[PDB]
Amino acid sequence: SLGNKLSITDVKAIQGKKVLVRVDFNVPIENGVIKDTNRITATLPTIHHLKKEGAAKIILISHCGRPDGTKNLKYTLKPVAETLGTLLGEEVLFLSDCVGEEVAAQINQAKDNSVILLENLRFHVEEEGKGVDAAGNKIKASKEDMEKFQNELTKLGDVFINDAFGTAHRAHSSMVGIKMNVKASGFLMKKELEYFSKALENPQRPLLAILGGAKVSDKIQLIKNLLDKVDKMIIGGGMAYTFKYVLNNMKIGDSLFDEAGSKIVNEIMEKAKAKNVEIYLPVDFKVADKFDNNANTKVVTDEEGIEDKWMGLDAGPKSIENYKDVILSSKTIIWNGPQGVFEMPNFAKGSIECLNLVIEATKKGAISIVGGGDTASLVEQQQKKNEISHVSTGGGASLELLEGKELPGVVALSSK
Ligand SMILES: O=C1N[C@H](c2ccc([N+](=O)[O-])o2)Nc2sc3c(c21)CCCC3
Repeated sequence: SLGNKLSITDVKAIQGKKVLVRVDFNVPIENGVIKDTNRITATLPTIHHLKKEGAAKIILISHCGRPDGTKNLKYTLKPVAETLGTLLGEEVLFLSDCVGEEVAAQINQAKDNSVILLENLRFHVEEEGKGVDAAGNKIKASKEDMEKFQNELTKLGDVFINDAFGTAHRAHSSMVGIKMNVKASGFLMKKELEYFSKALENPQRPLLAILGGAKVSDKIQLIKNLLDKVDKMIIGGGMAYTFKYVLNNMKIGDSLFDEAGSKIVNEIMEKAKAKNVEIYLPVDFKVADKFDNNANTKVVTDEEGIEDKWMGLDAGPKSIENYKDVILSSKTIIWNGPQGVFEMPNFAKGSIECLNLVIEATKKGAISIVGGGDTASLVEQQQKKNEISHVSTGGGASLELLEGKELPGVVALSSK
């Protein structure tokens, strides 16, 4: 279950407690300078809530870069402590390690109600469970090593707040080994769980999945899992040409073709029929004579097909008109994939109309969730993030969740 997890807002006893908070501070750092502070800014509602509620100590644990289980100062979290301090308007204590008596002494000696950032968790092979030493030899933590490290992290505080949904798909020590009585989601994790639970667990129906992207192969697990949940599914973008070729022997010219994924198309269609799911593939396409925004273009239907040396780059006008009834009649929408080469403005029309229809359905009461990177990029480029119910920032964890995979960091939270 996703929606029955204890959240930071449910936690009554915070005043005077040492609160351990797992955060996502995996930010790009160039010569000690943080190039993108968004992940740090995103944690401010969690930190402020714990400050306002009077926690004795706010102890932040995280990782960044690729230390691979040994201390590698290239991936030190020291600059993050400086940046966070500036954003909070107070000094953030930075510690050289994340476990041990010295760390415990420094935390206890620190000013009441203050924020402490401990060193990169992944400097310890026990965080990921395996790594590579400096020489390049594979290293592995034994069961006992793992248990010791997790007991050392548990000893840091009294209450655990997991605000790193982006790592919750990993069975890592800070995700599954912090055995405090209260283990609750932070504000970021809380919103991720609340909206994915709304979408996948007893949703307001019809439930629609809008899938898109270049290939079929990397989306097989996602499609098959969503066919167990949804009422309707739009399949678009570059992956649609493989479907058109297999199902209708449509000529696709030089359009993308997924050789390995083509072998699975019938299984997917057979599963949608078995699950009583309505599939909506495009029936026309905007075709180009070159892979370029300034190519000569025209619209071709799925009956005409695509001539040799031409390529389909976006859904056609009839396909776009077909989105209206499908999207506007849906009460829950999970969108994971643009419907064309949106990076090229002339091939963005299908994805933009899809976005406008999703916004309209949301305004009328539908719950809209945007899953991954490219769709999130389109929403950001169009400046419409405030018009979608939830735009996930979970990256790999969001994709695993939608594929129906177990999220060990979510499983490890306390129940409500
Ligand atoms: O790299 C490519 N991706 C695009 C793509 C992604 C999504 C869609 N869509 O049509 O929606 O098409 N389509 C083609 S043709 C093509 C390429 C791509 C590479 C060079 C040869 C011709």
